[PDB]
Amino acid sequence: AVKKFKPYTPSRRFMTVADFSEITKTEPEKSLVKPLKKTGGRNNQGRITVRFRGGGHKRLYRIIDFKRWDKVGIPAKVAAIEYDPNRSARIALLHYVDGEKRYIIAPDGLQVGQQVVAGPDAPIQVGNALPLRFIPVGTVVHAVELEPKKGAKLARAAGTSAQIQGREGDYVILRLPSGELRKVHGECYATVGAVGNADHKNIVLGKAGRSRWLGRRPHVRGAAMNPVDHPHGGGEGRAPRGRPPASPWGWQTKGLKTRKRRKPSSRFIIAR
Amino acid sequence: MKRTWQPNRRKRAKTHGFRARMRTPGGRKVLKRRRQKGRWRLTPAVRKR
RNA sequence: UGGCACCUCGAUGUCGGCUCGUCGCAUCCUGGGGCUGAAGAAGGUCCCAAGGGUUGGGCUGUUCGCCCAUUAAAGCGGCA
RNA sequence: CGAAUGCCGGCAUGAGUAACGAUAAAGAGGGUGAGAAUCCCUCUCGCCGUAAGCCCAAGGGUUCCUACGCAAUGGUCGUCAGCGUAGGGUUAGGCGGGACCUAAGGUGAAGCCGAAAGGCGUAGCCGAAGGGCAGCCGGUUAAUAUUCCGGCCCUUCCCGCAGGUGCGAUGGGGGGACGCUCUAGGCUAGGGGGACCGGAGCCAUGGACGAGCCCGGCCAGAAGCGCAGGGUGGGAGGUAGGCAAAUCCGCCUCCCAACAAGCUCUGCGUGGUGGGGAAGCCCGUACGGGUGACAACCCCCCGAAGCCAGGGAGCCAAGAAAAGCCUCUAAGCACAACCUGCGGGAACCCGUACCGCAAACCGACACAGGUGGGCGGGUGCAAGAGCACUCAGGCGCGCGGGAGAACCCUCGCCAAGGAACUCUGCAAGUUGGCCCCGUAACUUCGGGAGAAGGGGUGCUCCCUGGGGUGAUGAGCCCCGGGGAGCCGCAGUGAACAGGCUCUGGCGACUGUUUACCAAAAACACAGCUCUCUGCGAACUCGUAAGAGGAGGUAUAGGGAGCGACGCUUGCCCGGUGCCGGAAGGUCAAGGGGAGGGGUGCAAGCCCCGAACCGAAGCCCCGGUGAACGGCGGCCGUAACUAUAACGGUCCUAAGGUAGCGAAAUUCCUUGUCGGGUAAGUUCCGACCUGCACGAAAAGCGUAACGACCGGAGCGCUGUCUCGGC
RNA sequence: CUAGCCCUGGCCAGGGUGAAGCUGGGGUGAGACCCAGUGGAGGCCCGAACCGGUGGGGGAUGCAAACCCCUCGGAUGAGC
RNA sequence: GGUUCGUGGAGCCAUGGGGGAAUCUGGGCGGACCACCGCCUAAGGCUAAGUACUCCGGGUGACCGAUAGCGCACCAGUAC
RNA sequence: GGGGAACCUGGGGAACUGAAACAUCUCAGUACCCAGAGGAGAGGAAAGAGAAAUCGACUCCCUGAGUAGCGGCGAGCGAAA
RNA sequence: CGCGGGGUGGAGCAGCCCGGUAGCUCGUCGGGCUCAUAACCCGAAGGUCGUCGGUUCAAAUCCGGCCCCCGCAACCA
Ligand SMILES: [Mg+2]
Ligand SMILES: [Mg+2]
Ligand SMILES: [Mg+2]
Ligand SMILES: [Mg+2]
Ligand SMILES: [Mg+2]
Ligand SMILES: [Mg+2]
Ligand SMILES: [Mg+2]
Ligand SMILES: [Mg+2]
Ligand SMILES: [Mg+2]
Ligand SMILES: [Mg+2]
Ligand SMILES: [Mg+2]
Ligand SMILES: [Mg+2]
Ligand SMILES: [Mg+2]
Ligand SMILES: [Mg+2]
Ligand SMILES: [Mg+2]
Ligand SMILES: [Mg+2]
Ligand SMILES: [Mg+2]
Ligand SMILES: [Mg+2]
Ligand SMILES: [Mg+2]
Ligand SMILES: [Mg+2]
Ligand SMILES: [Mg+2]
Ligand SMILES: [Mg+2]
Ligand SMILES: [Mg+2]
Ligand SMILES: [Mg+2]
Ligand SMILES: [Mg+2]
Ligand SMILES: [Mg+2]
Ligand SMILES: [Mg+2]
Ligand SMILES: [Mg+2]
Ligand SMILES: [Mg+2]
Ligand SMILES: [Mg+2]
Ligand SMILES: [Mg+2]
Ligand SMILES: [Mg+2]
Ligand SMILES: [Mg+2]
Ligand SMILES: [Mg+2]
Ligand SMILES: [Mg+2]
Ligand SMILES: [Mg+2]
Ligand SMILES: [Mg+2]
Ligand SMILES: [Mg+2]
Ligand SMILES: [Mg+2]
Ligand SMILES: [Mg+2]
Ligand SMILES: [Mg+2]
Ligand SMILES: [Mg+2]
Ligand SMILES: [Mg+2]
Ligand SMILES: [Mg+2]
Ligand SMILES: [Mg+2]
Ligand SMILES: [Mg+2]
Ligand SMILES: [Mg+2]
Ligand SMILES: [Mg+2]
Ligand SMILES: [Mg+2]
Ligand SMILES: [Mg+2]
Ligand SMILES: [Mg+2]
Ligand SMILES: [Mg+2]
Ligand SMILES: [Mg+2]
Ligand SMILES: [Mg+2]
Ligand SMILES: [Mg+2]
Ligand SMILES: [Mg+2]
Ligand SMILES: [Mg+2]
Ligand SMILES: [Mg+2]
Ligand SMILES: [Mg+2]
Ligand SMILES: [Mg+2]
Ligand SMILES: [Mg+2]
Ligand SMILES: [Mg+2]
Ligand SMILES: [Mg+2]
Ligand SMILES: [Mg+2]
Ligand SMILES: [Mg+2]
Ligand SMILES: [Mg+2]
Ligand SMILES: [Mg+2]
Ligand SMILES: [Mg+2]
Ligand SMILES: [Mg+2]
Ligand SMILES: [Mg+2]
Ligand SMILES: [Mg+2]
Ligand SMILES: [Mg+2]
Ligand SMILES: [Mg+2]
Ligand SMILES: [Mg+2]
Ligand SMILES: [Mg+2]
Ligand SMILES: [Mg+2]
Ligand SMILES: [Mg+2]
Ligand SMILES: [Mg+2]
Ligand SMILES: [Mg+2]
Ligand SMILES: [Mg+2]
Ligand SMILES: [Mg+2]
Ligand SMILES: [Mg+2]
Ligand SMILES: [Mg+2]
Ligand SMILES: [Mg+2]
Ligand SMILES: [Mg+2]
Ligand SMILES: [Mg+2]
Ligand SMILES: [Mg+2]
Ligand SMILES: [Mg+2]
Ligand SMILES: [Mg+2]
Ligand SMILES: [Mg+2]
Ligand SMILES: [Mg+2]
Ligand SMILES: [Mg+2]
Ligand SMILES: [Mg+2]
Ligand SMILES: [Mg+2]
Ligand SMILES: [Mg+2]
Ligand SMILES: [Mg+2]
Ligand SMILES: [Mg+2]
Ligand SMILES: [Mg+2]
Ligand SMILES: [Mg+2]
Ligand SMILES: [Mg+2]
Ligand SMILES: [Mg+2]
Ligand SMILES: [Mg+2]
Ligand SMILES: [Mg+2]
Ligand SMILES: [Mg+2]
Ligand SMILES: [Mg+2]
Ligand SMILES: [Mg+2]
Ligand SMILES: [Mg+2]
Ligand SMILES: [Mg+2]
Ligand SMILES: [Mg+2]
Ligand SMILES: [Mg+2]
Ligand SMILES: [Mg+2]
Ligand SMILES: [Mg+2]
Ligand SMILES: [Mg+2]
Ligand SMILES: [Mg+2]
Ligand SMILES: [Mg+2]
Ligand SMILES: [Mg+2]
Ligand SMILES: [Mg+2]
Ligand SMILES: [Mg+2]
Ligand SMILES: [Mg+2]
Ligand SMILES: [Mg+2]
Ligand SMILES: [Mg+2]
Ligand SMILES: [Mg+2]
Ligand SMILES: [Mg+2]
Ligand SMILES: [Mg+2]
Ligand SMILES: [Mg+2]
Ligand SMILES: [Mg+2]
Ligand SMILES: [Mg+2]
Ligand SMILES: [Mg+2]
Ligand SMILES: [Mg+2]
Ligand SMILES: [Mg+2]
Ligand SMILES: [Mg+2]
Ligand SMILES: [Mg+2]
Ligand SMILES: [Mg+2]
Ligand SMILES: [Mg+2]
Ligand SMILES: [Mg+2]
Ligand SMILES: [Mg+2]
Ligand SMILES: [Mg+2]
Ligand SMILES: [Mg+2]
Ligand SMILES: [Mg+2]
Ligand SMILES: [Mg+2]
Ligand SMILES: [Mg+2]
Ligand SMILES: [Mg+2]
Ligand SMILES: [Mg+2]
Ligand SMILES: [Mg+2]
Ligand SMILES: [Mg+2]
Ligand SMILES: [Mg+2]
Ligand SMILES: [Mg+2]
Ligand SMILES: [Mg+2]
Ligand SMILES: [Mg+2]
Ligand SMILES: [Mg+2]
Ligand SMILES: [Mg+2]
Ligand SMILES: [Mg+2]
Ligand SMILES: [Mg+2]
Ligand SMILES: [Mg+2]
Ligand SMILES: [Mg+2]
Ligand SMILES: [Mg+2]
Ligand SMILES: [Mg+2]
Ligand SMILES: [Mg+2]
Ligand SMILES: [Mg+2]
Ligand SMILES: [Mg+2]
Ligand SMILES: [Mg+2]
Ligand SMILES: [Mg+2]
Ligand SMILES: [Mg+2]
Ligand SMILES: [Mg+2]
Ligand SMILES: [Mg+2]
Ligand SMILES: [Mg+2]
Ligand SMILES: [Mg+2]
Ligand SMILES: [Mg+2]
Ligand SMILES: [Mg+2]
Ligand SMILES: [Mg+2]
Ligand SMILES: [Mg+2]
Ligand SMILES: [Mg+2]
Ligand SMILES: [Mg+2]
Ligand SMILES: [Mg+2]
Ligand SMILES: [Mg+2]
Ligand SMILES: [Mg+2]
Ligand SMILES: [Mg+2]
Ligand SMILES: [Mg+2]
Ligand SMILES: [Mg+2]
Ligand SMILES: [Mg+2]
Ligand SMILES: [Mg+2]
Ligand SMILES: [Mg+2]
Ligand SMILES: [Mg+2]
Ligand SMILES: [Mg+2]
Ligand SMILES: [Mg+2]
Ligand SMILES: [Mg+2]
Ligand SMILES: [Mg+2]
Ligand SMILES: [Mg+2]
Ligand SMILES: [Mg+2]
Ligand SMILES: [Mg+2]
Ligand SMILES: [Mg+2]
Ligand SMILES: [Mg+2]
Ligand SMILES: [Mg+2]
Ligand SMILES: [Mg+2]
Ligand SMILES: [Mg+2]
Ligand SMILES: [Mg+2]
Ligand SMILES: [Mg+2]
Ligand SMILES: [Mg+2]
Ligand SMILES: [Mg+2]
Ligand SMILES: [Mg+2]
Ligand SMILES: [Mg+2]
Ligand SMILES: [Mg+2]
Ligand SMILES: [Mg+2]
Ligand SMILES: [Mg+2]
Ligand SMILES: [Mg+2]
Ligand SMILES: [Mg+2]
Ligand SMILES: [Mg+2]
Ligand SMILES: [Mg+2]
Ligand SMILES: [Mg+2]
Ligand SMILES: [Mg+2]
Ligand SMILES: [Mg+2]
Ligand SMILES: [Mg+2]
Ligand SMILES: [Mg+2]
Ligand SMILES: [Mg+2]
Ligand SMILES: [Mg+2]
Ligand SMILES: [Mg+2]
Ligand SMILES: [Mg+2]
Ligand SMILES: [Mg+2]
Ligand SMILES: [Mg+2]
Ligand SMILES: [Mg+2]
Ligand SMILES: [Mg+2]
Ligand SMILES: [Mg+2]
Ligand SMILES: [Mg+2]
Ligand SMILES: [Mg+2]
Ligand SMILES: [Mg+2]
Ligand SMILES: [Mg+2]
Ligand SMILES: [Mg+2]
Ligand SMILES: [Mg+2]
Ligand SMILES: [Mg+2]
Ligand SMILES: [Mg+2]
Ligand SMILES: [Mg+2]
Ligand SMILES: [Mg+2]
Ligand SMILES: [Mg+2]
Ligand SMILES: [Mg+2]
Ligand SMILES: [Mg+2]
Ligand SMILES: [Mg+2]
Ligand SMILES: [Mg+2]
Ligand SMILES: [Mg+2]
Ligand SMILES: [Mg+2]
Ligand SMILES: [Mg+2]
Ligand SMILES: [Mg+2]
Ligand SMILES: [Mg+2]
Ligand SMILES: [Mg+2]
Ligand SMILES: [Mg+2]
Ligand SMILES: [Mg+2]
Ligand SMILES: [Mg+2]
Ligand SMILES: [Mg+2]
Ligand SMILES: [Mg+2]
Ligand SMILES: [Mg+2]
Ligand SMILES: [Mg+2]
Ligand SMILES: [Mg+2]
Ligand SMILES: [Mg+2]
Ligand SMILES: [Mg+2]
Ligand SMILES: [Mg+2]
Ligand SMILES: [Mg+2]
Ligand SMILES: [Mg+2]
Ligand SMILES: [Mg+2]
Ligand SMILES: [Mg+2]
Ligand SMILES: [Mg+2]
Ligand SMILES: [Mg+2]
Ligand SMILES: [Mg+2]
Ligand SMILES: [Mg+2]
Ligand SMILES: [Mg+2]
Ligand SMILES: [Mg+2]
Ligand SMILES: [Mg+2]
Ligand SMILES: [Mg+2]
Ligand SMILES: [Mg+2]
Ligand SMILES: [Mg+2]
Ligand SMILES: [Mg+2]
Ligand SMILES: [Mg+2]
Ligand SMILES: [Mg+2]
């Protein structure tokens, strides 16, 4: 869902925040499996390289499990569901019999106390992780490895979900959240389900302020700056682009494709 | 009318310090001429404890 | 309103208003006066004559101008 | 050398002129001294008091104290000084740093990269107002004191003796550990009272020897006690995780315990014991010393934003690390070793003066500026760190004396009128606190509201209802209600405290901005669309290494434009851009050599060079507008005129839809009608021949907001008539 | 100095409005919903410190190479 | 890239890339190239002297003489 | 391992100016940066020069020569035997 | 009063640049079709190519002045 607020103040008239029903019982994180001092700062050694980043609430990183193939077989009871402030999606804190606890980017439908596991064996069911190729062609899964043993990467952004279309020799075809069709190695694990909190997309920040809470600094439009500063700037009294819309740097911003052609990654993909 | 000069020992010993000049290849050259020139102070005077 | 560009570009601050005026007469008024398509009363026009007067408002940055309300009259123009 | 607004130096002119640095204010009698408004003293007077007063940090560095002095520095004087000379003065295991820890960031064995300088970078190291860690009250000096001394109380190290125990790591684990807003229960600093306790004294001018006036009624403190509250389940089995191992943590299962009790740890009382302790009077340069005292040191009431504290509740934007400290076991060692008692020794380096919202710091000056933290009393005003007065404390600002013109500044008042002032009611007024009536359109239901506009507000006596601390009564504090009555011109009696309506433009809104002429209708902004990006992402910085993106992964990242919200966002891809086109034309090195040439007696050695195979780009075919952009001319027609729904004809890629419209866009133009005014180039409503509006360089609206810009009116006024004191 | 961001600390008197949630009542087949009360939200409101710097006046060889006075803006936040 | 040589008929000496021998009847040079005729032995290394400079010491001057001469004749690279 | 006024070799390497504009060219391989060398450094016994069947390691001075040449054949630059 | 385009039968365009002929659509006029009109079919007529001069053997067409119509310009002042 999502809560709305009675307009007892502007900037509240439209604000809405994700409710935390399935936020189980939590608030504080497990101080072992995470957290980690999270190095905040909006640029590389020296200069800034990603404009409009800075300030905004403190944060402790949650070292979450991205390769479940580690503990094959060893199962786990889902202890609870926590709020992680570093990712759209919610996370699950689970207790393995092994005695080791880990956090798992939590899927939708996942219930506390319920159980799960990883490995070829594993049953096709919400939360269990299997090598792609042992998954029922046509069953949506999330958290997906790209190249075997190289960790999880596709679908893990709340409501995100990949889907098996078929398989060829080694690979299985997948439709990532981008509609794009791609082939991935059978060995790559993927954990069945489909992430959760598919509502995130429906929060309305409401006020300029909240965008700073998240840590997003005000964004200056090009058509506001001066020639020296940007390709879109000058003469004023407002003004149309006067040239194909460009970036601060000079490349066309609407249209101009940027994926480099001669890439090895192709030969494995078929359109977006 | 807060001005340009707001004294700060550390800031000063750390910025124009003797060890500072040595660290950089440009720092060295400063001293080098400061010596050649015959200055009584190679680095700025600023103490502590 | 312009033309010329003669002193001033090691600087001669430009509209308008306010303040303070002072000069001119090609007199708006008040004084004389000739004429008159001047019965009277009003005027018209032209000749002497500034001595002194030459209102308050609405609209506009305005100067000008259009109005409101009066007046004996509600002058025009020079003084960077 | 006369000139270069020449260069260096000197000395003039203005000029005995402007000034002498906040309008907080001075006056007198003594002192001293060659000489004093200006220095010491005393008595009056005035100013600061959420200070113009105390304590701390930075910075400054001897400016501290004292004895001599006054040429110069002090915007005057100087017998004074923060000035000259000289001499003293800054005393720790417990306070702050270092012999402890880690943050961002530095540096940096490996290892990576660079023409050289040099750039990265794992572990470690450095790095702090953050963590950790053992002290309070008094007395003392001219000047230092949680350091010196007194009383009381702690901390580690080494050795020794007695007693427990598998002891032991830089490794495992636990803890340290953490947000914001609102809060409870107790305490404390702190304060107000007192019919009670202790006090030198006073009855003054009409009155009072009175439960009168006035001063003061505490502070520190181990053990044990209490009184608050913080912490934490004990067992037994297993065990494949915590990268060795564990008897430890972490998991399963079963016993007991279970909004607790128990063991712990703080704070607060009390505590052996120690210390202080006014007024006033007397000496007295200074500004301390006695006396008061064998001082008393008790009772209430108010009470923290501070303590118990890792306490609790709610919320989302979801809130450091490392050591100390416990515990678990490794190599080791088990005569070691730790742990606990108790003794005895050992306990370093640096800072410590003084100014410190300022005459000793940053502003060239004893510069009306700027500077982080804590304490900051009392009464009153509804509250308060506000305002007025005043404690303690500290000041009258380092030129004065007279006068009583113009003129300037700052301030007060005003007849009648009231904005007639002016670009504009600019400025100044008006209004202003709190309690109670009572409030419209419009609205996104919140708002508009403190709308507007009203009345009350002082003091005296009576009656009476509730709170808190005692106990359910007394007193002491804190919230009310009703009833009579007094006095003034006036009762938030002074000081702090909105002028108010109507209607337009722009931007939705709180925010940002040209530090030193613009705060805005500009920027930002939630939100909307477009486009790139499948992850060694795209983009950005970088020669590279590497890094930001991101320990992110399409409900996410980057780029662009518009810019809450409502209703909408027409038509045109001809030219340009970007996307898609395994065909064609063109196309460079290169491949290939038809064939020609220079040389040699030749084998040869050397040069050229046409077919034809040869990319991307371009040409060519298509697409695409919240991609750059564009979105017609001329004639003719209807029951009077007028217009023109209709037509004819050129022209295009297509020929501006809705909606608005003399507008932030209208030249002619003070367009023409209405409305407001006695009068209206502006203003509001209309109309449209829109010089030259128009749909995300968005279009038209829009409740609410604007120190934004425009037009009315009410109130009130020296803005003005018209000045005056 | 000034701009931004990263690490670690600190600061914001006193008033006012009163959201969601709760609790009870009402209502219904069960609801939504409607009341009170409790509750404490918010780039909410009045207003000191604090951060600003709106309008006017003074200052213009200044107290000052941007200052003073009255008057205004924000003031738990995109806060200092 | 160097040489006078900036493509020029562009050689010679260096090379970054590519291809890639030979051992003296081997191999480079004589300004495209070839043939004669000459010259010289590349792909390892070292080597006095004559040459340059003058912080330092000394000698002289049709050199300066305290605004000159070094910025400093003076406790100056100081004070500021 | 670092220093030393200049001098020296090497690794890099400008611009104003000149061309009475400017772009090749010039200013210049100059300024400056970097590394190294020492009282010097560099170079040095020939796969040299060049027309004489000639010279005979390198370095430095004078000539040759502002010649030969180079060159928007402009400005100007400029050898060796 | 700068610079550019233009003015062709009743309407609106082409012809002109590379001088010798003036073409197109509509309308106009006659005939047809229909009871009739429009539509439709057949046929026809219709223009000093602004105007005054000039170049040539010859001008709409090439040159110059005048006039009128449209587009852009009129700025620092
Ligand atoms: Mg938490
Ligand atoms: Mg940790
Ligand atoms: Mg750096
Ligand atoms: Mg913040
Ligand atoms: Mg954004
Ligand atoms: Mg923007
Ligand atoms: Mg701009
Ligand atoms: Mg820049
Ligand atoms: Mg540009
Ligand atoms: Mg532009
Ligand atoms: Mg414009
Ligand atoms: Mg698609
Ligand atoms: Mg300065
Ligand atoms: Mg600093
Ligand atoms: Mg004239
Ligand atoms: Mg002039
Ligand atoms: Mg002059
Ligand atoms: Mg002058
Ligand atoms: Mg004037
Ligand atoms: Mg006359
Ligand atoms: Mg007469
Ligand atoms: Mg008048
Ligand atoms: Mg007006
Ligand atoms: Mg006059
Ligand atoms: Mg002369
Ligand atoms: Mg004078
Ligand atoms: Mg005078
Ligand atoms: Mg002065
Ligand atoms: Mg004077
Ligand atoms: Mg003074
Ligand atoms: Mg006196
Ligand atoms: Mg005296
Ligand atoms: Mg005085
Ligand atoms: Mg005194
Ligand atoms: Mg006395
Ligand atoms: Mg007070
Ligand atoms: Mg304060
Ligand atoms: Mg003062
Ligand atoms: Mg200090
Ligand atoms: Mg000083
Ligand atoms: Mg001294
Ligand atoms: Mg003394
Ligand atoms: Mg003395
Ligand atoms: Mg003196
Ligand atoms: Mg003085
Ligand atoms: Mg002075
Ligand atoms: Mg003096
Ligand atoms: Mg003093
Ligand atoms: Mg002294
Ligand atoms: Mg001690
Ligand atoms: Mg201290
Ligand atoms: Mg030691
Ligand atoms: Mg030591
Ligand atoms: Mg250590
Ligand atoms: Mg250390
Ligand atoms: Mg670190
Ligand atoms: Mg190193
Ligand atoms: Mg480094
Ligand atoms: Mg360390
Ligand atoms: Mg702490
Ligand atoms: Mg600390
Ligand atoms: Mg410690
Ligand atoms: Mg300590
Ligand atoms: Mg204690
Ligand atoms: Mg002292
Ligand atoms: Mg003491
Ligand atoms: Mg002691
Ligand atoms: Mg102890
Ligand atoms: Mg023992
Ligand atoms: Mg034992
Ligand atoms: Mg043990
Ligand atoms: Mg053992
Ligand atoms: Mg250990
Ligand atoms: Mg230990
Ligand atoms: Mg540990
Ligand atoms: Mg919490
Ligand atoms: Mg409490
Ligand atoms: Mg007390
Ligand atoms: Mg008390
Ligand atoms: Mg009190
Ligand atoms: Mg009292
Ligand atoms: Mg008392
Ligand atoms: Mg008391
Ligand atoms: Mg009493
Ligand atoms: Mg009593
Ligand atoms: Mg008594
Ligand atoms: Mg007594
Ligand atoms: Mg008594
Ligand atoms: Mg007695
Ligand atoms: Mg007595
Ligand atoms: Mg007595
Ligand atoms: Mg008496
Ligand atoms: Mg008393
Ligand atoms: Mg008393
Ligand atoms: Mg006490
Ligand atoms: Mg006590
Ligand atoms: Mg247990
Ligand atoms: Mg066991
Ligand atoms: Mg184990
Ligand atoms: Mg193990
Ligand atoms: Mg307990
Ligand atoms: Mg206790
Ligand atoms: Mg205690
Ligand atoms: Mg006790
Ligand atoms: Mg005692
Ligand atoms: Mg006493
Ligand atoms: Mg005493
Ligand atoms: Mg005496
Ligand atoms: Mg005395
Ligand atoms: Mg005594
Ligand atoms: Mg006694
Ligand atoms: Mg309390
Ligand atoms: Mg508090
Ligand atoms: Mg509290
Ligand atoms: Mg606490
Ligand atoms: Mg808590
Ligand atoms: Mg508790
Ligand atoms: Mg062993
Ligand atoms: Mg022992
Ligand atoms: Mg012991
Ligand atoms: Mg002991
Ligand atoms: Mg000791
Ligand atoms: Mg001290
Ligand atoms: Mg001290
Ligand atoms: Mg002082
Ligand atoms: Mg002090
Ligand atoms: Mg201050
Ligand atoms: Mg302070
Ligand atoms: Mg002070
Ligand atoms: Mg003084
Ligand atoms: Mg000073
Ligand atoms: Mg002073
Ligand atoms: Mg001052
Ligand atoms: Mg000063
Ligand atoms: Mg400040
Ligand atoms: Mg301050
Ligand atoms: Mg207080
Ligand atoms: Mg009292
Ligand atoms: Mg007070
Ligand atoms: Mg009262
Ligand atoms: Mg009050
Ligand atoms: Mg005050
Ligand atoms: Mg006051
Ligand atoms: Mg009193
Ligand atoms: Mg006093
Ligand atoms: Mg003071
Ligand atoms: Mg005094
Ligand atoms: Mg004064
Ligand atoms: Mg003073
Ligand atoms: Mg009076
Ligand atoms: Mg009054
Ligand atoms: Mg009056
Ligand atoms: Mg009156
Ligand atoms: Mg009036
Ligand atoms: Mg009136
Ligand atoms: Mg008026
Ligand atoms: Mg007026
Ligand atoms: Mg007027
Ligand atoms: Mg107005
Ligand atoms: Mg005003
Ligand atoms: Mg009033
Ligand atoms: Mg009033
Ligand atoms: Mg209402
Ligand atoms: Mg009212
Ligand atoms: Mg009232
Ligand atoms: Mg009274
Ligand atoms: Mg009764
Ligand atoms: Mg009562
Ligand atoms: Mg009672
Ligand atoms: Mg109480
Ligand atoms: Mg009562
Ligand atoms: Mg009566
Ligand atoms: Mg009365
Ligand atoms: Mg009354
Ligand atoms: Mg009052
Ligand atoms: Mg009132
Ligand atoms: Mg009052
Ligand atoms: Mg007031
Ligand atoms: Mg108010
Ligand atoms: Mg408005
Ligand atoms: Mg308007
Ligand atoms: Mg705005
Ligand atoms: Mg709008
Ligand atoms: Mg701006
Ligand atoms: Mg500002
Ligand atoms: Mg400004
Ligand atoms: Mg301003
Ligand atoms: Mg503003
Ligand atoms: Mg929108
Ligand atoms: Mg790059
Ligand atoms: Mg974006
Ligand atoms: Mg996007
Ligand atoms: Mg915009
Ligand atoms: Mg807009
Ligand atoms: Mg197009
Ligand atoms: Mg296109
Ligand atoms: Mg196309
Ligand atoms: Mg293409
Ligand atoms: Mg070829
Ligand atoms: Mg070829
Ligand atoms: Mg042949
Ligand atoms: Mg032949
Ligand atoms: Mg040959
Ligand atoms: Mg191609
Ligand atoms: Mg072509
Ligand atoms: Mg248009
Ligand atoms: Mg119109
Ligand atoms: Mg109008
Ligand atoms: Mg209008
Ligand atoms: Mg208007
Ligand atoms: Mg009218
Ligand atoms: Mg009016
Ligand atoms: Mg009208
Ligand atoms: Mg527009
Ligand atoms: Mg437009
Ligand atoms: Mg459109
Ligand atoms: Mg558009
Ligand atoms: Mg509009
Ligand atoms: Mg509006
Ligand atoms: Mg605002
Ligand atoms: Mg600042
Ligand atoms: Mg800024
Ligand atoms: Mg901070
Ligand atoms: Mg409420
Ligand atoms: Mg029910
Ligand atoms: Mg309610
Ligand atoms: Mg409620
Ligand atoms: Mg409450
Ligand atoms: Mg607020
Ligand atoms: Mg406000
Ligand atoms: Mg204020
Ligand atoms: Mg404070
Ligand atoms: Mg101001
Ligand atoms: Mg002024
Ligand atoms: Mg003036
Ligand atoms: Mg306000
Ligand atoms: Mg406020
Ligand atoms: Mg050439
Ligand atoms: Mg060359
Ligand atoms: Mg050859
Ligand atoms: Mg090669
Ligand atoms: Mg041979
Ligand atoms: Mg060769
Ligand atoms: Mg060769
Ligand atoms: Mg030859
Ligand atoms: Mg040879
Ligand atoms: Mg050899
Ligand atoms: Mg040698
Ligand atoms: Mg010599
Ligand atoms: Mg000699
Ligand atoms: Mg001489
Ligand atoms: Mg000299
Ligand atoms: Mg010398
Ligand atoms: Mg000498
Ligand atoms: Mg060296
Ligand atoms: Mg070189
Ligand atoms: Mg140049
Ligand atoms: Mg040139
Ligand atoms: Mg030029
Ligand atoms: Mg050259
Ligand atoms: Mg040598
Ligand atoms: Mg030789
Ligand atoms: Mg030359
Ligand atoms: Mg002309
Ligand atoms: Mg015609
Ligand atoms: Mg016919
Ligand atoms: Mg017919
Ligand atoms: Mg003809
Ligand atoms: Mg002819
Ligand atoms: Mg211009
Ligand atoms: Mg202009």
